[PDB]
Amino acid sequence: MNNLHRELAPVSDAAWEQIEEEASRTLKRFLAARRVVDVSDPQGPAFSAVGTGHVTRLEGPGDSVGAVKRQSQPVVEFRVPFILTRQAIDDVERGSQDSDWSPLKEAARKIAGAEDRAVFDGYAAAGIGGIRPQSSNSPLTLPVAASGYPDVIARALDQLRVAGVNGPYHLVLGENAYTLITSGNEDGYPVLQHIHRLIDGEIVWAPAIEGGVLLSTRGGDFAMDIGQDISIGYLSHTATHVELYLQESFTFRTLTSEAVVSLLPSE
Amino acid sequence: MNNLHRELAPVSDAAWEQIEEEASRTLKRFLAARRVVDVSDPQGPAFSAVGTGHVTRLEGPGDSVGAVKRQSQPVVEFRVPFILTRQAIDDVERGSQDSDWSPLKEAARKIAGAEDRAVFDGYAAAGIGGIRPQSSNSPLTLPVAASGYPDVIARALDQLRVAGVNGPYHLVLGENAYTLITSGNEDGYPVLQHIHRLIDGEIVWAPAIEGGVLLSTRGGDFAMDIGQDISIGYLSHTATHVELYLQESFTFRTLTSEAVVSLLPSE
Amino acid sequence: MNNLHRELAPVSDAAWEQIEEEASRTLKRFLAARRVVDVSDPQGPAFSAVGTGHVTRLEGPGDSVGAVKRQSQPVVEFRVPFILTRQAIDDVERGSQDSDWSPLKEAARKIAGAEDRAVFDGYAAAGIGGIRPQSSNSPLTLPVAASGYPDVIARALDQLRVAGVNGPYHLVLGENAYTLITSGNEDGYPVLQHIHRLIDGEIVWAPAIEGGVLLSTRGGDFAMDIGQDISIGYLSHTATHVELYLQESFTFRTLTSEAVVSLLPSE
Amino acid sequence: SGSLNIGSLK
Amino acid sequence: SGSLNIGSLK
Amino acid sequence: SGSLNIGSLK
Repeated sequence: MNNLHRELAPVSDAAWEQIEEEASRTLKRFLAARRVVDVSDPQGPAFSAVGTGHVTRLEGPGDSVGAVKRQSQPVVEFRVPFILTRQAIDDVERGSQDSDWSPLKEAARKIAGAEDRAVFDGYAAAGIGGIRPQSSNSPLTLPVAASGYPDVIARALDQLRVAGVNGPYHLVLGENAYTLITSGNEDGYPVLQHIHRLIDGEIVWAPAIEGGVLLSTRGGDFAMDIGQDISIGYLSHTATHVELYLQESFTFRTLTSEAVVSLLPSE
Repeated sequence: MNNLHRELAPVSDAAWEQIEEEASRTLKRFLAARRVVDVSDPQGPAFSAVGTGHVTRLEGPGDSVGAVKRQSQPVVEFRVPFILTRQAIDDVERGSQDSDWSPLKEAARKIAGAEDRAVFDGYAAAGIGGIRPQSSNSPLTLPVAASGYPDVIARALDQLRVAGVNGPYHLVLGENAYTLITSGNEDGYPVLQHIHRLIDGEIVWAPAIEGGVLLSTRGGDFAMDIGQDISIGYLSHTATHVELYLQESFTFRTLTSEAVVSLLPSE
Repeated sequence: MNNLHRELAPVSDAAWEQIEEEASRTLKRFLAARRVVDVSDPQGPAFSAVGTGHVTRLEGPGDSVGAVKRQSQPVVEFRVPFILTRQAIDDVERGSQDSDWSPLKEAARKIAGAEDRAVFDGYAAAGIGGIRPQSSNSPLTLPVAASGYPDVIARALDQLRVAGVNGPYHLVLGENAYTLITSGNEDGYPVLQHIHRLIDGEIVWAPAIEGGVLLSTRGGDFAMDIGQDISIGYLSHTATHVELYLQESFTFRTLTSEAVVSLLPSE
Repeated sequence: SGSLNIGSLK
Repeated sequence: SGSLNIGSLK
Repeated sequence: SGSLNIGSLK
């Protein structure tokens, strides 16, 4: 028994397997920051802070003794609860293949959105700066039409090159920008082929954010330290419902501020 | 080369050996808290914080997502500089055996006193509570005469026993209390033999503190996490002097508040 | 110990490794001439001149004795100093991953720009003619719009073909020309695919120069003799700063003047 | 135990 | 390197 | 010793 009191839940093994498969699929579909960010192996439940290497001067203890305090970034824990109806859970053992896992999918969407917004836009309460607000390059506004995309991307690339940043360049686009770029132009311009000539991978789809980001994936610029990966735990149950939750524990740091350019949503 | 730029100092190998021997001797004579406290092995220069296991509720990121921040205690660094005259250093290679290492001894005394006062009386700037102010037992005042010592110690022991605390019981006394207890009584009372019948070790001498402490050394109550042990580093030199420093890096936590009784200095 | 007195710098091994990694990355991102020019292996610190094979007639020593002096091109040394704050250096040993290496990056940019401008535009003081001013072909002006690029490149290629020059043909473009060619056209013309049909490699990005160059990389036309590759050396330090420098030692000769066509920046 | 082992998707 | 290795004196 | 060994990038 660990803090996820899974054995206390009135949930059969087959129902657990189906729930885990659904959660993994939905999270992999929704998680965008993990595709362009250095993700460490899970460091365990005891992992509590990451040392930044910097110090802060203190008022001295006394006679000619100087003191400095080491600085660190704390780890944050995200939890999202959801409720299953106990009819979907019991139907699995009876051979059901269309049990209602919608609350689990909504919880997965919520937690993935929270994680993505913390990594990209920042979470001030947890001490997470965010990739975009902590960029030293000048932000660029996205165009209204898709034909304007090759012009912006190129300029963004130039900034990276002028900053001395190397390595593959990856583009992350929000829902509106992604659907605008992928829906084609009515003038027959092949903007998609030109963009894929400029960028070094598939365009990443990010439902949680607005606008976009062009960033280097050489490694060592954006560190995501994982204490606990997303896992399912049990809270309580009634005669007709079961309380579960999705939980993760992580911290994020931006190490190189010149390795990312933030694209603002079009006006 | 590490942060202690020892190879940049105009100091010969023999002088380094003599300096290290003197520092080790003086520190072992002056360091008192390390005799009654769980001291870990040095954890390296990167060691920056210790996780306490507790969490603090945050304002949520958004839609039905709850967040908690892990709590930790930061590591503190103590540095004390001292100056040698370069005549004592050069005389060592010429066969000197009475080179003046007084500044080194004074620096060792200063750093040992700072460490002891942080561990026993607390250091608020570094987040160190201290053993005595974080005691849940009622403090006892020490007597004016040595004959009163067996009465106080026994009562202190009773408190520990009433608190359910087990394990060997050790007494740490400041300079005045130690010299009063060891100087004998003029009535022929053997208070020392009675005290050694009550306590489970040698009395610890603590020049840095006033009063005393009676505490259990069963283990697991007072944790001293060492990042860097006391070491000698180099700062700068002139034609006739060398700047060195003594440096240590640690954090201290009191885990069991009922396992110590603080004895106040006599009035 | 060599002329780069690295052991005298108050810099730890980890800080040295991080500094060298950053310098290598930034230099590889900024160095453009080395991608289209024959670069020799480093010939050592004693390498002082390169013999051109030609002679100059002298006034004779005396009775019916004729004298000729061998001609050579001297080697030039480039040095760029920069200052680090000693807080970034010391933080590395404490686990820092975002130490400020901006002065190093600016020095790398400066030295790469000086090297590139010497190789392409020439450096009269060092006796370096330069690739572009020493071209026997007629220079071509670049167009204002990207659509005009296939017309110019083709004509430039024709010049090479008319000159009897063979081998792969490579295009080097300055920042404005590169960003204009890569930003696409608003008429849907695929100028990039046509250009890559005409040229025999990736377009080289040269932040140091204006305009461009189309040149053959068959080998034996542009010789860069390296005495000392770019290296980091130490000058001096204060209590809060360290003086380092980036240094290189080389000479450059253009051997075939008909193997390059210089493209002038657009007006 | 209990984790989905999503890890890195890069 | 450079430490005095005082450690624990208990 | 001390060089970055950039060499040729062709």
